[PDB]
Amino acid sequence: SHMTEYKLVVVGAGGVGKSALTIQLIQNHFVDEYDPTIEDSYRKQVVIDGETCLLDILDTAGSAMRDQYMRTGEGFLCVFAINNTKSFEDIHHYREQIKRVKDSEDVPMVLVGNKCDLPSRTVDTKQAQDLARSYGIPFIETSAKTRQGVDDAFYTLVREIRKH
Amino acid sequence: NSLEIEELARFAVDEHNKKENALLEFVRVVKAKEQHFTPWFQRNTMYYLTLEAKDGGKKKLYEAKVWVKRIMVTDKMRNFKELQEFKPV
Ligand SMILES: Nc1nc2c(ncn2[C@@H]2O[C@H](COP(=O)(O)OP(=O)(O)O)[C@@H](O)[C@H]2O)c(=O)[nH]1
Ligand SMILES: [Mg+2]
Repeated sequence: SHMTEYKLVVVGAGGVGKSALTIQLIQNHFVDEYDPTIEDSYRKQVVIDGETCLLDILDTAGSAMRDQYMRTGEGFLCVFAINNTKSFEDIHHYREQIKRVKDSEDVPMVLVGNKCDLPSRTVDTKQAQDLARSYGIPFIETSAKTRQGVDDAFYTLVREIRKH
Repeated sequence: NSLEIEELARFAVDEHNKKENALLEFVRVVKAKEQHFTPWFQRNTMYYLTLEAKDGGKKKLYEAKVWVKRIMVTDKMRNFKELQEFKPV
């Protein structure tokens, strides 16, 4: 059987929910305490638009190490938390860094606003949607807690990698 | 590998003596569990060691957590070990 493998990297400031999103996707439950400095990679077999895909997903915590992660990565999930302004401010830095390392103006990415289950919100949909627009990438809101948008964020990133 | 584990337990006691101002004397490993992590270009392991050491002459039980990171930089393996925690049972 034909399969296509994709190399995906999850990046964002500490505490935005990188570990939680990945483990939701992989394990179908919310991990509210996962070591904040541990990195791991995961493999999930999934059908996206009829293609049998192997997603090799790296959960970063963040170096030469980090540079390697970015050369190897094909698509990047840029995560902030909707109740943290500075996590949203940091996004430029991550995107700039990836563009620096890979040395390309077009790098598959998706902007993710996580924790959208929460009644507090510091960042507006429109602010995020404007940023995504300026970079020409898609924006999904998600909750690692309730699984809202989780599948969609990863699938959307795969679609982005295909586009290139 | 019982050697490897024993060497890491000795390392844990040593690092506890140096960084937590103690003078425990390693006796033996009582049990070990091992958790593995493979971020890209790494083979990392957290060890959970239960060990026996003498505190002012008296045998007591301790739980040590030791982190071993092994990373391929260029085409060369770089190895790193670090005591994470050490506490009495
Ligand atoms: N309510 C809610 N909490 C979340 C969500 N994602 C992560 N968290 C919590 O926020 C903290 C950070 O999660 P973690 O995945 O460790 O963040 P990381 O540092 O980016 O890997 C943890 O206590 C999580 O339980 C979410 O979507 N909703
Ligand atoms: Mg994490």
